[PDB]
Amino acid sequence: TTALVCDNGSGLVKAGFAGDDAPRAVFPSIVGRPRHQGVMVGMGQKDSYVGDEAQSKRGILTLKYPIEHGIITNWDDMEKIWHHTFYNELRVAPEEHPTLLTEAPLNPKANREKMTQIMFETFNVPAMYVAIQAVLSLYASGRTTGIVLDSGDGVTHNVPIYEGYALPHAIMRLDLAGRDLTDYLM
Amino acid sequence: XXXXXXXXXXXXXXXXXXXXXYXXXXXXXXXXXXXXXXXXXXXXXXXXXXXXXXXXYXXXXXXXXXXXXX
Ligand SMILES: Nc1ncnc2c1ncn2[C@@H]1O[C@H](COP(=O)(O)OP(=O)(O)O)[C@@H](O)[C@H]1O
Repeated sequence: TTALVCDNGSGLVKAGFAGDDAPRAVFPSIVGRPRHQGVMVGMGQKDSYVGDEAQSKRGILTLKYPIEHGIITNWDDMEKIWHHTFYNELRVAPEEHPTLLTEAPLNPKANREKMTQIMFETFNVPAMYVAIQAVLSLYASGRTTGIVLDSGDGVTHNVPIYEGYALPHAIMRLDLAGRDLTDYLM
Repeated sequence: XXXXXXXXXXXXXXXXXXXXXYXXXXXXXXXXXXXXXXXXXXXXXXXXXXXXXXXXYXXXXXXXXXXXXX
């Protein structure tokens, strides 16, 4: 068999097997729901919408945003997102691969514990891991030492990494990411 | 000399011709007892509201679970 990785670095969400050059496709992690009485009776009512489907559908939908400050706000919504992503894009079953999780560093245990709890229970999945952004950033950039700045959709980072080790005291973590900037924009 | 068919028909007709009386009688009278319900339109409102606000949405998870961390 084969091994599969979810990116849950915030913004559009990235998922792909080991060894593909780039993830198959990517989704905002918008979540949105209806705003108005449903008045085409012909329409099937679906009460929650996600992804480019929503990105099209947006106007009467209204958005919820399931990650604040890199902290994922509402678990069951995530579960909706996650399920959708597997089945609709990936055509994948939880047994199929080990799965790898992508985490803001230095943030509350709860995200660890519930994430794992859900994904081992709700999905049933051979192997699980959660990994800190900077490590990946080095591996891709291929210099065993370094310091990384990556200010995504979500909380904004400084980590020096020396070759082969962490300096967790060294590390700085900031909620300055582009979303809040954008809301300043208005 | 009289009061007649001719006059009675006149009165009848006039009655028929007066739009103000009959229309006012039906519309204005029925206008007053117009409305009583817990509107489903407001059910929509309430539901949306439920979906609306972070104080419910974020706090329901974050107050509840971040209570127990470790
Ligand atoms: N073309 C672009 N130019 C500048 N910023 C962008 C562009 N596309 C997306 N972004 C921003 O980059 C971020 C995308 O999320 P991401 O960087 O993956 O966050 P995270 O680090 O949490 O994964 C968002 O802040 C988004 O607004």
